[PDB]
Amino acid sequence: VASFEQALDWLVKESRRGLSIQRYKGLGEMNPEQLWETTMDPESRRMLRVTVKDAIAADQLFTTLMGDAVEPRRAFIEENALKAANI
Amino acid sequence: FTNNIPQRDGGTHLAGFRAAMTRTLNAYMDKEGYSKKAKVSATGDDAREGLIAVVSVKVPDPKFSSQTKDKLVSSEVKSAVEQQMNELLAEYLLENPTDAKIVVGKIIDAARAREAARRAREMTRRKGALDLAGLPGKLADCQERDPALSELYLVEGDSAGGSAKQGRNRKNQAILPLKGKILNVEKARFDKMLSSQEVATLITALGCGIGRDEYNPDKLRYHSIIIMTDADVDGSHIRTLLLTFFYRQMPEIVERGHVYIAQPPLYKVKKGKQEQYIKDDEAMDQYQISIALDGATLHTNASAPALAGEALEKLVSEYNATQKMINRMERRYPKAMLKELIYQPTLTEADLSDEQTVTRWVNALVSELNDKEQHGSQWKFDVHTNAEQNLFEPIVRVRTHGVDTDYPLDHEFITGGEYRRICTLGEKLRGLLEEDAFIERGERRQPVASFEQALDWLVKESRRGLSIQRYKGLGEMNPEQLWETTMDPESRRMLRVTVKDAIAADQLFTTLMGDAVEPRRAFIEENALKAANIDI
Amino acid sequence: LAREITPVNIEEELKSSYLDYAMSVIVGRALPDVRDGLKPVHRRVLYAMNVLGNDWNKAYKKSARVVGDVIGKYHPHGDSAVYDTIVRMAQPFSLRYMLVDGQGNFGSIDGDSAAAMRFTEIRLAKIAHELMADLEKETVDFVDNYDGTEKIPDVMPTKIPNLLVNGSSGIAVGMATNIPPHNLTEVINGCLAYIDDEDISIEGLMEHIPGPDFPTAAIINGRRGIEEAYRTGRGKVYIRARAEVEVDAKTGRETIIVHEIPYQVNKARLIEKIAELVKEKRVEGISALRDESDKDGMRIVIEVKRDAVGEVVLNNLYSQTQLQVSFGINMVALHHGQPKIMNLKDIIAAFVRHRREVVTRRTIFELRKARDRAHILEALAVALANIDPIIELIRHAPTPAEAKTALVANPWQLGNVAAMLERAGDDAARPEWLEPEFGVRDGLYYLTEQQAQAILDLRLQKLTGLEHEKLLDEYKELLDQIAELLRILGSADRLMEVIREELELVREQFGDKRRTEITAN
Amino acid sequence: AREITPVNIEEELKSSYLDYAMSVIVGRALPDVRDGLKPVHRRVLYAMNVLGNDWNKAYKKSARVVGDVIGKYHPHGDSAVYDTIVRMAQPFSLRYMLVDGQGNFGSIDGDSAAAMRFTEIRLAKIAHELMADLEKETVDFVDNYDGTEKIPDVMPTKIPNLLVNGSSGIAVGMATNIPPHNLTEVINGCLAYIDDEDISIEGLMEHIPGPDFPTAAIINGRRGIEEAYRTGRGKVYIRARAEVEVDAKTGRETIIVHEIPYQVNKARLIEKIAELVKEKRVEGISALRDESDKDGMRIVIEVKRDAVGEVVLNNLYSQTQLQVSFGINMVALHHGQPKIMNLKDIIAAFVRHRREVVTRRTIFELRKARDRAHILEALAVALANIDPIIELIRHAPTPAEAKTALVANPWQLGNVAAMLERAGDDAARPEWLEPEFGVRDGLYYLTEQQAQAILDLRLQKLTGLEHEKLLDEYKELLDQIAELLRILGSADRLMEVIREELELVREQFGDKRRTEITAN
DNA sequence: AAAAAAAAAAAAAAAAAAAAAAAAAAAAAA
DNA sequence: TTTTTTTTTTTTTTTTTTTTTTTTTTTTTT
Repeated sequence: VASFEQALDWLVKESRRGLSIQRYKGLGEMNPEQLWETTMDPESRRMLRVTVKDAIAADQLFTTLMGDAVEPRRAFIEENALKAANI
Repeated sequence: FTNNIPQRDGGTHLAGFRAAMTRTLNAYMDKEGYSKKAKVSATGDDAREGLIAVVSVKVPDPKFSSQTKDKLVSSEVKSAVEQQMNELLAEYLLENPTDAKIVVGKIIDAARAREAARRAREMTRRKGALDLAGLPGKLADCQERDPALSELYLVEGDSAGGSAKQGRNRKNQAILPLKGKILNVEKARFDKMLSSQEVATLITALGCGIGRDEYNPDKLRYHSIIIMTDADVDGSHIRTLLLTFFYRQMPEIVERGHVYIAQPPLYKVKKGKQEQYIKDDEAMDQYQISIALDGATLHTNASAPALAGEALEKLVSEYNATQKMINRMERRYPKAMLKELIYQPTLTEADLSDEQTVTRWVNALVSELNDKEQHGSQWKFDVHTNAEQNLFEPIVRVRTHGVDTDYPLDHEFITGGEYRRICTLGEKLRGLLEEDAFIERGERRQPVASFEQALDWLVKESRRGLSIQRYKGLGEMNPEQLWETTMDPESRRMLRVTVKDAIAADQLFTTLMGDAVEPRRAFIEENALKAANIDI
Repeated sequence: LAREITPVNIEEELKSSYLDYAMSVIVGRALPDVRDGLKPVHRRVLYAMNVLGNDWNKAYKKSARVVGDVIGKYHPHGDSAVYDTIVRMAQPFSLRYMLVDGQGNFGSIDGDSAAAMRFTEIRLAKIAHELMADLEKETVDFVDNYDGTEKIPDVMPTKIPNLLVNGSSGIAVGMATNIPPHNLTEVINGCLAYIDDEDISIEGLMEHIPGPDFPTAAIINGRRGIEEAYRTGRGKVYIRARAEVEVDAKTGRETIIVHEIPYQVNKARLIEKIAELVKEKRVEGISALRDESDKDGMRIVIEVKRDAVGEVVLNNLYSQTQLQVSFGINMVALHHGQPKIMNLKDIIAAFVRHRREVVTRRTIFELRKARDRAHILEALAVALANIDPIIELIRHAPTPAEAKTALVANPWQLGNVAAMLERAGDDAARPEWLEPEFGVRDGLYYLTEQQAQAILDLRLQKLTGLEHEKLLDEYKELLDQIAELLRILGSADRLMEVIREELELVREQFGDKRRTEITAN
Repeated sequence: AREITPVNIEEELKSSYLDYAMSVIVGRALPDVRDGLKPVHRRVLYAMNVLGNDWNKAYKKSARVVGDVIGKYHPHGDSAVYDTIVRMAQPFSLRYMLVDGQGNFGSIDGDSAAAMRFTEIRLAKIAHELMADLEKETVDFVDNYDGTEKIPDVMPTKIPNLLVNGSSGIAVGMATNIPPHNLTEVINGCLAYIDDEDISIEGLMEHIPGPDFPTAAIINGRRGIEEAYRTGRGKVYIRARAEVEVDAKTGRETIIVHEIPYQVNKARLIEKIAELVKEKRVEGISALRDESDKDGMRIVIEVKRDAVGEVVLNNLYSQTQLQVSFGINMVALHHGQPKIMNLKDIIAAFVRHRREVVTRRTIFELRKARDRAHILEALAVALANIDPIIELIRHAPTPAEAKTALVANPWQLGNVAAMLERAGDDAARPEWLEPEFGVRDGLYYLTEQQAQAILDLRLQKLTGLEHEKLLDEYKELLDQIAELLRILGSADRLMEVIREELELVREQFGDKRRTEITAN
């Protein structure tokens, strides 16, 4: 090699030689045993408890993202896009 | 005529002539208002009544249905004839008023006679934008209020319904799409007739609720009920179910002749510019043979003229019939033996008396079978001396796939009729191909050693530019294609359903469509045997 | 006359339409072929998967793509039915040996339906590849599709007796077939016994094949039905569930544990029926009812009351609910393209005849291929022997056609290497269609147009020393292969040896244990 | 690695809804400004192109195309891909159809298209020019959802598809609604922009007076069009073509609707007229019929004798859906972000896209020509010295040893090769090639690829004619390389090529106006 | 005047049913 | 103790419906 780009590209290209990805387009594409192994068995489960840190902030977020008015939703989405674009 | 060759069966030019004449006369009648004064609409076969015409055409590369040249299937000719007629006949009608008025008088007299031929009836309330009249939501009704001018098309579903609704005449055509297969009324109880699909047909026809004390066929809302199902097997089955419904529940409608059957095409076949619609598999086979013999010449010698087209058609027809028979006889004897018996000399019953002649004949047959063999089978002969009749029946052994079997050619097989037909085709084809024989399809040249090679080469060359479109129901046909084929009254080809014998019809309906399975199985098996055993 | 309207009789139209429909259904969707044991839908689905390349050792493909390929090309009868056929082929409680490997939800015996076409993915099973072995070697006849733009096989060159093994079930118009599954090892043993002695009795075939073997293990109650079915093609067989009566040690109560259920019986519908019988007081003594199928078996608990024998309750459940069902065998299949009621020996004989035909066609194709390659190798060896004047002729020629004419016109000396090569097997190693004008004639080799074209297509890479010896070794190997193929074609015993070796290999690879128990009664 | 981990409802809701919003906005809802297509249309066209659904080839069943799209490219399930295909096929939706379907594809009357198993699908002729030079790496290819294949990121279009066919889609935050336009006028606007890049919106209005809907109709105003083409948002009123026909024999009048507004169903229109008549919300209507005789459309509305008819027509315009307000909202993706944009922005984006496509195509063709010229130099030098090369190849034991010998030996230039090679000089060697190889002091130094090509040389090519074939091919490649370098060097020649392509596109797919713009 | 509610345009997620065609077992009418 | 109608296969033919999302209009209701 002569550049870090060449080395990284060669490493990735050799990584993806024998690779095979199966994307699941919903739980109907998973076998029941695969569902049991991943996210039904309490031993190997990974869940999340929904909790409310602040009632007022939660209400404001729900009303903005899910209310009838579109302008606050558009402003929120644009602000998050700009935040993602920036550091 | 086409290039000064008559066409007994018409052709595309005839259809274009008919369409243009009808369109121009109807437009002239509508413009001048003669139809309104007479209060009658002219139709086909009235504008053609008492007519004489000669339609000569000169095509550079004509294409006919057969070498007999009775039909012209060239697609280019219809549009030109239609355009020229639609211009110039209208111009003629404008210039000459007196003769046009006389012809319109004749047409109006014919239309009045046709209306007088019809029976009494009453105008019926129709589904409309302002008023629905309590009719189904899927009915695409027409604008004609008088029956005997309207007509109902029964189709198979909403896709076929849309294809038919887009292409039709809103004045007359009405469409009532069904939902797939319907109840078998022969098997179903009368209480099961209360179903969504069958009640829709009962509401639209307005024959009341098909009861003893309510079924009044005089209140029929359309005097032409057209069963336009798909052009395939399940379409035929749904047609049979509909015929059961009409015969069993409304027999007076079938007797009066209001039930019709449409015949949409199953295939569309195209070769470059030309296109054509084909109904069924036998028609497809005939079309393939016609293309194969289209511009095809067969020379028996290197320097000899081409054979006649009609004679070559007769030879190919006899050959195909014999090949179908040989395929039917695949169980009894090997196909290779039966094919080889065509080219061998005939063997009569008198030859069976002599022994040496039979041995020579079967030895020659087996030697030719062994020479041309291209599989693992091995042929051997054996003659059995029948002491009862003082005969010598040959036997041909074959060891195919390691399995040995004997096929004795019995005394009945020689005079069995099948062997007679094989002998006749052989007598036609003993010496119609010398060593230097060849065929041409234009600039292409191909020496041929046997008739099979010539036929296969012609078929392969025919199928070069061929493209086939099988319509899996009317939803695959464009509305223009469905209109031009089997909705336009000019280019229509319908069948009137009639009852030849009530007793035979009842027995056939009960056997084929009843509950009992044994008569149905026996009927199917007997008809299969009759189809297999056409040739004695 | 080409009239717009013509009369048609109600009798003629009805007869023609219904006979057309009946024969079409009978020949083309309902019954299976006796040879490969597959319906046209299964045949077209497997052919589409094989053409796509859904190999057993490759990534899954979505069911939507395979169904679209089947509908667009081969099978014009709507996508939902084709997907249902694929679902039935994939699931293991339907077929004894699954022809499709599924990835997703394909339903269950609990009554759950399969996932939609857009979720699941499919792949051929390893058995399906041996069901289509040597398909490329023109071992079976190909027929046109509905358009005529493609070719579909008329029958699969199977190595497995799929009809007996996986069974079948269909409803034609006049006919209706119903054939139970069987164990592959027992069926192959019966086939080998038939090959050893073709005048074998149904008693011997039943010694090798005691009875059916459903994918769901169960108990077959009797044997008279099996004997009648295998000697006549029809007979009723009773299939019972593997129930028990557990007795608690601590307490006197009892429980009935249904370990297995009969074939084509839904667990949910059976439990609903038992609940209905308990509610309606049809069956007495049922304290409770649940399922405990914890993916380590299939447990259905039916608690017995204190005032109940339990075994009497179990007998009542066998009599009333669907824990015992009668399988009506009706061995109807297409033989020579017509329906026929056939017994066990007829099916085995048909399979062995099919194997004879397949192996003979394969050997003929391989022999023709080997002879053609030997012809080309003779041309290449003779050309490499005389490479210098060939190069001079090609250089002097203006165009390749003139080079072809010069090469064909000029006879060529063999040289030492080609003369030594073309000594063993000079006879029975030429292509059959080649006339005696060409080939070796008193030392001077004569080329054909095809050989001249092959010589002109020769590359400079093959002028090295090693490639000449490679061509010589390939020619010797082809001579040995041609000799072996001719030996197979000559002797009928060697054909049986090859077929028996193939059947033994199939039994070894895909052998399986019997699941059901054929108890006496 | 806890089994259970608490999460705030605010963070989960925000992350999930922002993922959905960004995914819809980028992928499915809005189109791309360059090629004017959504990912569904792009993947459908790419799948059809890969299958080979050429406009002159035979049709293929719609089920096959839908299954190919879903199985390979589009992970979002069937019965929406088929709906997009149906919309692209039917002519009353798109101004220029991208699909040429057969069967029942619906109608303005409101009939739904036939099911997936009935119809058949084929690319339109214009769809090929929408995908011209895709094979020449003119656009970036993005990976598949599984990573097993690749899809184009954008098509190398020649037609301004966004302005031509329009668009209509709804995102989470945004929503686009762009009308279709006439291809000749849009190409004239593009050529005017090329001639003068600092063109005002008034000039583009002169070239492009307004939208041109597939259903011919009348547009009342023009201030809405001007506002749309300045700001990217405006309201346009589309009127029906209705004429009050007075019978000559009697004074009764009938209103005949010749044409209907865009995206209006005839069945719902007639139903609403019937509802207004039954509720007596519109007076003067005597009868109502549809007489569309496959020669356009004809909705006859008989007026009563005690009614003006003009008043009835004005009431039908005001109340009924014979007038519809088309709200223009030109939102499209630009550099992978939504943006409201006016007419000049869209034209400039299209011209930048064509600049990029032509430059990438010329670079690819130059690389291909230089590689082929390299191989032809190798073959010519081999044919010049075929005798010692034959000797070396014969004496070598293996092909690898022959390659090493050929690379090691510097080869004399033949007289024909000497005249051939020195005339070309530089500007034909590939860029990647080192100065070590090639002609050096009248001796050709072969590479490994050249030696492999020589060993792959067939004895058929030693004939006299093939040497002349190689010479002619080499000279043609030198001319092509010169033309490609001339195109790449100058910026004016790039615009000359682009203008010639746009003029040819206007010539092939020229079409007349359908709708009418009026002053009222 | 004023607010609220319903519909429809186009890509997404989900699903629901009606009949033929044989055999063979329930489960009520008679 | 006997008719009759109902469920189940597995290939075929047919259709049907519910939400999200944003502008814009048309009802209707106060």
